[PDB]
Amino acid sequence: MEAEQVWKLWRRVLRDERLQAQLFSATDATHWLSGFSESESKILSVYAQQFDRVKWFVENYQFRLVNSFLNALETGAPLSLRALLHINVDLNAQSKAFLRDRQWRDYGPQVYTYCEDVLGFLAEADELQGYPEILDLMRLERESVRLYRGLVDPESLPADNRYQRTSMARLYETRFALSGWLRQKDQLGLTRLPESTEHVLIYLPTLQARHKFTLINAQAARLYNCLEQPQSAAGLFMLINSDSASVPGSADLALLDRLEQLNAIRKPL
Amino acid sequence: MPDFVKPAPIGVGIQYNPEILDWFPFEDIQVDILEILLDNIMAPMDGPQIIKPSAQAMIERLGQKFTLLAHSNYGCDFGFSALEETAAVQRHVPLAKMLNSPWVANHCFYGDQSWLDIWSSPIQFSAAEVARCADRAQSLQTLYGMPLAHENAAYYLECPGAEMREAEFLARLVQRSGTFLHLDLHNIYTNHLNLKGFDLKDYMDTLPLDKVISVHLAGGSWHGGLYHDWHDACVPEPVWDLYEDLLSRAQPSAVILEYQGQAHHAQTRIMDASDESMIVRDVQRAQAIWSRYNR
Ligand SMILES: [Fe+3]
Ligand SMILES: [Fe+3]
Ligand SMILES: [Fe+3]
Repeated sequence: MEAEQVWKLWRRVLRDERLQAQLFSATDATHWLSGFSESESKILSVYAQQFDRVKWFVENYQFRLVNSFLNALETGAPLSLRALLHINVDLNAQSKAFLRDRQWRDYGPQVYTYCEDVLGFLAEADELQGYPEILDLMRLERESVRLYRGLVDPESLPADNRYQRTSMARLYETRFALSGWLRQKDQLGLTRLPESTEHVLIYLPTLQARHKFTLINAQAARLYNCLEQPQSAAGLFMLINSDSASVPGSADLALLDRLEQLNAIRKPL
Repeated sequence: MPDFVKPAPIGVGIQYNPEILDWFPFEDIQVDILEILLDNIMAPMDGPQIIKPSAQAMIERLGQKFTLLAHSNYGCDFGFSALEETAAVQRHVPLAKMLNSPWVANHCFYGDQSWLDIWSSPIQFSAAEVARCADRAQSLQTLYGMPLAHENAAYYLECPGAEMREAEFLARLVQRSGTFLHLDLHNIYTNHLNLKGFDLKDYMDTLPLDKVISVHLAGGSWHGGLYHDWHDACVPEPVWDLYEDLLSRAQPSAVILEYQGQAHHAQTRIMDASDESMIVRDVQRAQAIWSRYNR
């Protein structure tokens, strides 16, 4: 009985709750399905006695995973969590619903990957379809998760002759004026927001600090959206999407100076 | 550094598990040392950060006033995944180095790139698992740069395929790897009541007590027969007997007191906190016993 085989067995039992109904209800030797492999059934036959402890090893695994659904929310989307707790959603009823679709998956230390799948799951829940302002706030939080995850092993671009867009900052074009909730976090999910698009820039001051939110002009959003690929050897001023063929100063240069301070772009040094 | 030795006796301390709850009843200056759960302060592995930036300022406040120990939970140290891939070397090893911790404890379970599946799975007591886990513990200690102790575990069923007892397993494990031991006395007391034939006396005689670096004194409860090791009840007297008995046979380096999680810690538990002196009088008793056997 190798230790690696008794672990693979329980990893299969904890993720398949159909197998849990067979083991708990039927304690007789051959009543539990002999579809368990011959090597598996030998390990189950050791647990023939003290099956109550097995029913206690589960639930504990499920109670911890349901609570981990809240940690992944507090880690990746603390504002979305505070808004959802204010509108009184049964996150326990949603933790069980989300984990069952994933076969009770143990995300482990992959908390941002956990949170990104959680925010995508809640974006389709019928309970949240009536709160578009929170649905907008969750997408903003989902970009914060993609900011951290994009910095694990990013493509290191050397400083050269063209304006480069750094990976320590992302941009989100909102649907509502989410600044009202960011400036007044006591109103998270409680008050009402207008339907005016904003340009919030999720960025990081240092690589070992909490990410920040800040608003930029539509012009600054044009400077950032035209740097998807670093085609910017003075062509950035030519790249106003044919709306303008002008190369300006101060009007456009001061915006690029602020974007570098926010670690959003890299100037040609 | 090439081979680590037991640090000098450093004193008694508290676990510092309740972040907001324990600093308010902080008493005098006699604590000197507290523990730090490395899992609470670690940042996600799918991100670029090692420590939670909120916990970065808290460690600065306490690293100056008190010595802060390391504790490795949910680290997947003794799993089957590659050691380089585990959360131990990726987050827990730099965290203990960032904390300037003298040594680091580590629970004795199983973990493969997943947390919350660690508990209720003691390592298979077999010479095959002794050789495998000692190779990992000896290499993991090299990366820590500090002594690595293993906390004894309390459970309800030993892993299927056990070829020896827990005391023989831990003795053969630290002898081959050269690591140390972290003696949780309430886990020893729990295994005595809830396991068929757990010789409490043979367990103490079999362990290399000169490998015990740290000691843990905690208290759990049970009512009807279901769950235990809640880490909440007052330190029971049979555990106090082991604390006085251990200090007469070996010389540890520190002793910490575990207590409950602030919310639940199990499927059904309580969170009321009006018996703060129940902990203060426990730290007073364990601190006076240390001076009775003080070197
Ligand atoms: Fe522990
Ligand atoms: Fe302990
Ligand atoms: Fe314990």
